[PDB]
Amino acid sequence: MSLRIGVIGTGAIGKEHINRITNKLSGAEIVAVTDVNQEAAQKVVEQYQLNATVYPNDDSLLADENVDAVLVTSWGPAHESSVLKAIKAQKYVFCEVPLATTAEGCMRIVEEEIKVGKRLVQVGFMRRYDSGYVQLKEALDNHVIGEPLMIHCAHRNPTVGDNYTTDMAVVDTLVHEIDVLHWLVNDDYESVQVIYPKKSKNALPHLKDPQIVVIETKGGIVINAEIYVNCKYGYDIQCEIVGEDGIIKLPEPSSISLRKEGRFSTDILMDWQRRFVAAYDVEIQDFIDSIQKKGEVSGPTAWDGYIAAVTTDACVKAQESGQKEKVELKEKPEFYQ
Amino acid sequence: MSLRIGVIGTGAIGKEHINRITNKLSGAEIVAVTDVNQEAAQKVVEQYQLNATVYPNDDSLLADENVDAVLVTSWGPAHESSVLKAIKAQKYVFCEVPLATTAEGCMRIVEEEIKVGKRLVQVGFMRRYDSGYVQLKEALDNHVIGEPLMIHCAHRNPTVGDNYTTDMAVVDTLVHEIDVLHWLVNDDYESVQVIYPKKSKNALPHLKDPQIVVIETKGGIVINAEIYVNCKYGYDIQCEIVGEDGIIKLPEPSSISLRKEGRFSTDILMDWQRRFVAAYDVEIQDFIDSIQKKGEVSGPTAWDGYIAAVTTDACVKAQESGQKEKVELKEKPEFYQ
Amino acid sequence: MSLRIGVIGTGAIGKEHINRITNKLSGAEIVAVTDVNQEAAQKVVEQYQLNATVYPNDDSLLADENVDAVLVTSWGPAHESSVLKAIKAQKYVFCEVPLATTAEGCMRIVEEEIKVGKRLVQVGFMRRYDSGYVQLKEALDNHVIGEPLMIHCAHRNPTVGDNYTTDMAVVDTLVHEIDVLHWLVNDDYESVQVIYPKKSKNALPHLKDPQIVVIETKGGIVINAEIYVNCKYGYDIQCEIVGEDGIIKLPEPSSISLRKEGRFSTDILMDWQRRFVAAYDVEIQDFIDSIQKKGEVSGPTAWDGYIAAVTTDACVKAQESGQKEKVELKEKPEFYQ
Amino acid sequence: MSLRIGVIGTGAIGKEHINRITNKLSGAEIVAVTDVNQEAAQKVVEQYQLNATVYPNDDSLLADENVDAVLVTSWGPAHESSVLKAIKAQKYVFCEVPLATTAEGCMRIVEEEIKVGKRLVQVGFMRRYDSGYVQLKEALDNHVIGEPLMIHCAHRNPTVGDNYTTDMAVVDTLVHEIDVLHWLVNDDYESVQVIYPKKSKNALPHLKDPQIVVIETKGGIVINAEIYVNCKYGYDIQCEIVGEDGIIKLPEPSSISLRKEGRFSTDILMDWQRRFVAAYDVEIQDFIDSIQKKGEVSGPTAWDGYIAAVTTDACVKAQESGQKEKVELKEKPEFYQ
Ligand SMILES: NC(=O)c1ccc[n+]([C@@H]2O[C@H](COP(=O)([O-])OP(=O)(O)OC[C@H]3O[C@@H](n4cnc5c(N)ncnc54)[C@H](O)[C@@H]3O)[C@@H](O)[C@H]2O)c1
Ligand SMILES: NC(=O)c1ccc[n+]([C@@H]2O[C@H](COP(=O)([O-])OP(=O)(O)OC[C@H]3O[C@@H](n4cnc5c(N)ncnc54)[C@H](O)[C@@H]3O)[C@@H](O)[C@H]2O)c1
Ligand SMILES: NC(=O)c1ccc[n+]([C@@H]2O[C@H](COP(=O)([O-])OP(=O)(O)OC[C@H]3O[C@@H](n4cnc5c(N)ncnc54)[C@H](O)[C@@H]3O)[C@@H](O)[C@H]2O)c1
Ligand SMILES: NC(=O)c1ccc[n+]([C@@H]2O[C@H](COP(=O)([O-])OP(=O)(O)OC[C@H]3O[C@@H](n4cnc5c(N)ncnc54)[C@H](O)[C@@H]3O)[C@@H](O)[C@H]2O)c1
Ligand SMILES: O[C@H]1[C@H](O)[C@@H](O)[C@H](O)[C@@H](O)[C@H]1O
Ligand SMILES: O[C@H]1[C@H](O)[C@@H](O)[C@H](O)[C@@H](O)[C@H]1O
Ligand SMILES: O[C@H]1[C@H](O)[C@@H](O)[C@H](O)[C@@H](O)[C@H]1O
Ligand SMILES: O[C@H]1[C@H](O)[C@@H](O)[C@H](O)[C@@H](O)[C@H]1O
Repeated sequence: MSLRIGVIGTGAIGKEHINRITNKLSGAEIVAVTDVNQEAAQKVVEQYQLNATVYPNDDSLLADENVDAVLVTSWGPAHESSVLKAIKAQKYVFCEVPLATTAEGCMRIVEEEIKVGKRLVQVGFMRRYDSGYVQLKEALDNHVIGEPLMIHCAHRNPTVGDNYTTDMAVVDTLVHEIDVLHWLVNDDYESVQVIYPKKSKNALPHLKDPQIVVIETKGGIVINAEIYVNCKYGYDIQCEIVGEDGIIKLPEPSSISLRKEGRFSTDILMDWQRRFVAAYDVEIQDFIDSIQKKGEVSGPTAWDGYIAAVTTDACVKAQESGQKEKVELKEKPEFYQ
Repeated sequence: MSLRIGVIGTGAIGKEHINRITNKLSGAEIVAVTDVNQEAAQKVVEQYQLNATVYPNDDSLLADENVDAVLVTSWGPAHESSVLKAIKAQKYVFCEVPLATTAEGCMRIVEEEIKVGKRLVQVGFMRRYDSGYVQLKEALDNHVIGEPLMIHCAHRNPTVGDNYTTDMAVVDTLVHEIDVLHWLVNDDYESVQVIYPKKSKNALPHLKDPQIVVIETKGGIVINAEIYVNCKYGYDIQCEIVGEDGIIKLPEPSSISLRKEGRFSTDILMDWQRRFVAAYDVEIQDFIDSIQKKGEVSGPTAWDGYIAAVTTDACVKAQESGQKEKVELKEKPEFYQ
Repeated sequence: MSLRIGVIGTGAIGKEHINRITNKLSGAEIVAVTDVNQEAAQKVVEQYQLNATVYPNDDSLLADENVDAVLVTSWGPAHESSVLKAIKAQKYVFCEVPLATTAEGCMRIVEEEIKVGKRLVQVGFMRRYDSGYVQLKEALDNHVIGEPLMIHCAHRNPTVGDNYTTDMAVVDTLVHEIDVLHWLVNDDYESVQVIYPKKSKNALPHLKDPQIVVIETKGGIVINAEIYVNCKYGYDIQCEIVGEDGIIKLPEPSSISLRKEGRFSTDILMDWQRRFVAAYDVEIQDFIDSIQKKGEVSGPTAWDGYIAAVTTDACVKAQESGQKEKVELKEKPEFYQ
Repeated sequence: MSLRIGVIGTGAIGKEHINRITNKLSGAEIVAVTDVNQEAAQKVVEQYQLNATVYPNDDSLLADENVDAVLVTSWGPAHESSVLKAIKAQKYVFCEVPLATTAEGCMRIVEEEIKVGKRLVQVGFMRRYDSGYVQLKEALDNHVIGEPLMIHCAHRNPTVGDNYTTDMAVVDTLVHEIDVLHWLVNDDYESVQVIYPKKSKNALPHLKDPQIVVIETKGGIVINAEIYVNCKYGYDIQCEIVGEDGIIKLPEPSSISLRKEGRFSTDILMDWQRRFVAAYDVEIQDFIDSIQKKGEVSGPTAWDGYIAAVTTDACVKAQESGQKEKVELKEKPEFYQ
């Protein structure tokens, strides 16, 4: 008896989730899609031979009682709207980042879920299902390196478009680190501070690139985090955690080594999409399985999406100030531990 | 409209395929299982909450017209029997290695499939779906290193049981290399030759371990291949292909690096099962998808299973002779290219 | 016709230079040693079978006209005294770090050398002769990665003594990075800023360990630099330079890899002395050779020692202030380019 | 009081030893050189500003009582002549490989040294002084991986000249492995067997390239050894030793890693000379030091040179026969352990 899923937002990553659920995972199907370009969410239904109803809007989709779960995977701001609706409609919502564009918007969503008595919100912070990050998590839980003291990490991308702006670096990009990092160390962030190095020749004039970002936590962990999205050479994610008695570090994507013309190479990816393909799969599948065999969602909480929003805000605030901004977090509700 | 699958042989790897098809892949279900220990193939139906009929034997299972595909995943010799039946019953057969224990048994199976006009036989040589081996394949197809000249490889295992015998090394074990190697280089084997090094202290008395194995091909490619199944340190697969202008080499399983107490370590697996978990998944899924969207199977042919059998035989013949045995292969039928 | 060398300061590193010059390098000998513990200098002359005169003090040694070059390898704050003397005595001075303990003390030494018309001062910043750092230098000079934008680096040590204090971290330790880094990028430092993470359990109570240190340059290069001297696992130097179009990174000390008990290890050094043994050798030898075939010294200038002093000061100033200190450098004298 | 050294054979490697002893090592000088092109030896004495006598022949040089040690660095088949002379002249001989071109020629040289009562012969098998091979040696001596069972290794070179012939592969080239390998495992060779793979496009027509070479020892260790001297990509030495409980493997030459245009490279050498530069240095220096402080030579014995000769012969015998040749070794003289 499979899980009936409605996708709100048949975009490019909305299309990747539809294709994975259709042709790759187990125990779910797409029965309902709405888009704001109604013709596109009608191109998608034909393209993946779906048996789905095309709604003009989220409301008429959440209306349908066929659907017990929605993928929210449209624009960055048109999320908070759709999520809040689906919480009251008593459906299961998987929400792609961001949870909502504003810190309070996340808070309004937390409050709703608290009422509704059980977890229906999973935030699409896929890094927690990547095997690399799980091994890291594993070791830290086992105290392998003892108490964590520093973290060094990088999020690098070959080039970006004309539509890519100085804040997107802390909003669209550094956001995943922001999630995965505190997940790992089990601490709350206590201050951000941006620092701009020399501007890159590959960066457009309207964009500040690269940029370091330093983050203290309550415990005393210090994290410097490089974001450079015009690095030209590849898409590359790096994370090294120094602890009291040792160091653990994230792996490279598996590659065949080559020996040719003087050099001993491995391979570096160019397409951000390709880097996490398998964590997407594991992540959705866990949404499904966690529902059919538990009656609630499992992954990153709606609260975790709030911490992202607060800290993303702290960042963009230090981006234009050059100062050491703060991260104030409202008390963690009992509903969450 | 899903694919209805009958598993003949609810063993330990029969159980892994059932669990993957049930809870991990898309577009198939298990409706029919038979085992020779009828109570075990009744423990399995309860354990994975299946909706399946428990048959006393293959015949009564192939009888059922619910099932259009069988997993043959029981004993090593009780394969040739079940496969040949399912070819005449006009079902789709996925067969775990070996195809059949004897070289002619593979030949009897080829002849049957040739009649039946289309490919219904996929042999479970999973290495072709491991991302490592695909990258290797990719590079060779692109002539990256030019013409292949030598191959060095190893199949190593921590320890083995009392039931593990000197021939199983070339039959159960070196068999995958034997498949994947000629797949890659696109050549037929022309001679084997075993060579025994000093016996290991970890090997039991009744077993010869390690052993090198040298294989020429028609083209002139030379392959030495180490098999050491009491290596004690881990399960480890290595393959390096030297060519005219360069060298390509298989990767290590992804690992987090650690720095602690003098050493800079990564991690090595202990459980042969864990090494290929993802190629199993991709492999089954491709059986399914290749059927529902093509009306035939895709992967390794029944012919490829024959080449395994001939060459496995050539080996065990050189195992007890100490001589340079030959590999004679009947002409490749037009039905196959 | 060999080079006649006087060692002022027959300490433990004074002794290593004496042993290398005696039994390892070419074209020089020790003919004169003074120490402040006069008995230790006589026991040294006997230990390495030298043909040398034991002076009571630097002055009587610089007096001797046998000697045309001195190694100053005495207790730290003793350097400025001895160097200034040897500049007026018109000898060649090789000075171990620091050049002098105070920024102006370096300035007094610069002014003296400017008068004396030729370079007689080489500062013992050996990192410039390590093959790793030379390869880095090479690449940057060839614009391989284009314009440098960031640098990440680490200086880690297993444990330290009771005599090791919170400033020694920026004075004895981070000092080599401070030299080698601006050498590489060809830029002057423009600001330091210390940041203290959680204190380590391996650090004594009187010591702040670890600590990050952030350094901007004039050009815009940003450098974070970790110093952790109770890291427990080994002695380890790391330096990664990110540029506009690529990344270059320093190597590990050569090691044999091992496969044993689950892990795939290389080796990490424990003794800070062992890490640079071969740069010391190359460095002294270049002092010698550069003299006998040029009539002046070659390596790091007395000026470069001044930049270390200014910047070392900037650091210890930001160490106790928690603020973003500045690095003001007097104009580079024409005598130096 | 330095060591007075006569070089017989002022060739290209004769010249490298002269330059190292003159300008790089400690406690020795060149006072006497002879060459068969007498004009080349006079031009050498001028080039390196030596204080040396130019003899017309070895005899008149060994005549001189100034010299107490000779480097024999002359054309290959010229060695046996000069060495035997210098043994009777009672001088110290450092002999570059080969010791002598024929197996009995080595035997004649062993017999002479046995009479003369002390070791004056050091064979120039430098691999024993390379830090890699020393680490390997170290581990094996400590039983890290337990009992050695197999060895895989490779000697690869970019391209060779027109003067490079199918036997030089086992004579000039595989000879160093032949020495270093039995040194390491502490065993005598018991059989060789050549095997030719597909001929390379980079190899000239008159040369068979690559070639495998399989060597059993008495103990049961099996060694396959690849020689490919037109591999085109670099000069590359690889050696992996598999043992009962683990695997140890030789390192790569230290390199800076680069990230650029899709790839994560290190560097591979092109010039065979550059690979061992530091083992040459350590090797000569140990000749010197071992003499001045022991009154005999230390390194590889004249016996070890004989084992190379026997085994080199065994190989070239299996090179043209395609058969499994044998290695018969006369009893090891008590003079040698
Ligand atoms: N977690 C990750 O690593 C990751 C990766 C990529 C994208 N994303 C996120 O996914 C979301 C979409 O990403 P994209 O790059 O595919 O964007 P996209 O432009 O392809 O998708 C937006 C689509 O949604 C539609 N739309 C907007 N508002 C809607 C609404 N209220 N109801 C129905 N349809 C609506 C638009 O017509 C458009 O087709 C973004 O929030 C982005 O941040 C996350
Ligand atoms: N491709 C691979 O890497 C790989 C890995 C593991 C196992 N295998 C293969 O899978 C097969 C089974 O492996 P296993 O280790 O799980 O063995 P197993 O002992 O667990 O499975 C055998 C089972 O089949 C049953 N059986 C025997 N003949 C039967 C028949 N004719 N009809 C129905 N049931 C029958 C037995 O009762 C038993 O339960 C073997 O051929 C083995 O070589 C392949
Ligand atoms: N650059 C490097 O790689 C490096 C490495 C290690 C040490 N050092 C530095 O080198 C210097 C010496 O180090 P060390 O470990 O040998 O010190 P040490 O304490 O072991 O020895 C110093 C010796 O010099 C003598 N001495 C002090 N002042 C003197 C003077 N004015 N005249 C004559 N003798 C005097 C002392 O009696 C003592 O015997 C220090 O500044 C140290 O920090 C540099
Ligand atoms: N072990 C190693 O790492 C290593 C490395 C390179 C070369 N080698 C070997 O060293 C030897 C010399 O190599 P090379 O490259 O210098 O050779 P080369 O051809 O460049 O020079 C040989 C020189 O010695 C002279 N000579 C020959 N016979 C003589 C004799 N009887 N008396 C005096 N002079 C004589 C020649 O005139 C010539 O000038 C060869 O056997 C070579 O294979 C060993
Ligand atoms: O949202 C994505 C992604 O998270 C990366 O930060 C960046 O490489 C992409 O260009 C961006 O659009
Ligand atoms: O069939 C398996 C496998 O293919 C391996 O060769 C070996 O490690 C196992 O023990 C064997 O039983
Ligand atoms: O450069 C070194 C290094 O920092 C060591 O950690 C310290 O013990 C030494 O005193 C110093 O000279
Ligand atoms: O040891 C070397 C090596 O094998 C080179 O490939 C060869 O050119 C030299 O002649 C030989 O001495």
